[PDB]
Amino acid sequence: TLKERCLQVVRSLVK
Amino acid sequence: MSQDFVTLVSKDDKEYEISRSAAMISPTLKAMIEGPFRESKGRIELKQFDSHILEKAVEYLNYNLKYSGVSEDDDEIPEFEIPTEMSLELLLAADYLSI
Repeated sequence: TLKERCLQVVRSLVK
Repeated sequence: MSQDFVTLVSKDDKEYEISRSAAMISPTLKAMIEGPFRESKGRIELKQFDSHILEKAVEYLNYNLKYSGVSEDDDEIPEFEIPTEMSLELLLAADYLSI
């Protein structure tokens, strides 16, 4: 959950 | 009466006190209190991760408790925003927390 949110944010930032 | 609270601690001993009820959502807390119990007796000193980060990481656990108590998904449960700045370190805190 928290990991998924964090990962999504990181992915969005990198993208 | 197993404490009723565990202590997730940030940087220079900035102690966030997390209710047992939330604590148990982390199997990692549940393990730590039982394994190296001479040491991690409801204490997790991430004495390097910053309070504002740790705050969000533990707030997720509280949020999870609230969500669970709610049961029916959402009864004024807000969007769990995570600013980019947080994510960087919050990743590690979240990993240590390991729901």
